[PDB]
Amino acid sequence: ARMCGECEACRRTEDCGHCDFCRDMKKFGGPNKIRQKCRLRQCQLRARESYKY
DNA sequence: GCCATCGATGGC
DNA sequence: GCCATCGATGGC
Ligand SMILES: [Zn+2]
Ligand SMILES: [Zn+2]
Repeated sequence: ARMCGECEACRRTEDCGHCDFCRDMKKFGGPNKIRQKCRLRQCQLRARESYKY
């Protein structure tokens, strides 16, 4: 739905740990208030423009 | 029950 | 219409 399953972003399995969305994750100490995927993982086709890197 | 991440929403 | 959230839910 928000994933083509085919782009670089979709195939990627590892969070960058450095974008705002990563910083937000509990995985990375963040408060978990934004709740979105790594920016490098936002599908290049289907994502909200303003989620992309 | 938790996690990953989506759609929704209120403020701007 | 957009952002910064926040409620919701599929998949585990
Ligand atoms: Zn990231
Ligand atoms: Zn994709």
